[PDB]
Amino acid sequence: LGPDGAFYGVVSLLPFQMGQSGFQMSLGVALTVTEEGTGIQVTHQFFI
Amino acid sequence: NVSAIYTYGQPVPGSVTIKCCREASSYYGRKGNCFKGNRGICTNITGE
Ligand SMILES: *[C@@H]1O[C@H](CO)[C@@H](O)[C@H](O)[C@H]1NC(C)=O
Ligand SMILES: *[C@@H]1O[C@H](CO)[C@@H](O)[C@H](O)[C@H]1NC(C)=O
Repeated sequence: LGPDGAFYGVVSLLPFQMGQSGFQMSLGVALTVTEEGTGIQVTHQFFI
Repeated sequence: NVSAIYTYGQPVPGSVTIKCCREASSYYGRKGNCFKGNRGICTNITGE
């Protein structure tokens, strides 16, 4: 990113086994943002 | 462990191909369980 701060993260669910018994009813998603110069990162996790 | 023989006891040169697979669960579909399993992952090998 960089124009103004934005990212459109489309994720394909085809590799995920949607339609079977490998379900836990929960999809854990973690999102981490870093910076070019500083090695600092910010992490944000949640359950869909 | 496959073999093949003529009527009078003769070897048979040729191609022997084996294909093995099945269905996954076939719940019923629609008002039951619409999308389920796959077409069944079918594998295939051939030999001489
Ligand atoms: C964010 O806003 C809407 C809702 O998801 C979407 O249509 C739009 O494309 C998104 N914008 C970006 C820059 O990802
Ligand atoms: C096995 O047979 C199927 C028939 O649809 C074919 O598509 C597949 O390529 C065959 N296996 C190999 C290794 O070629």
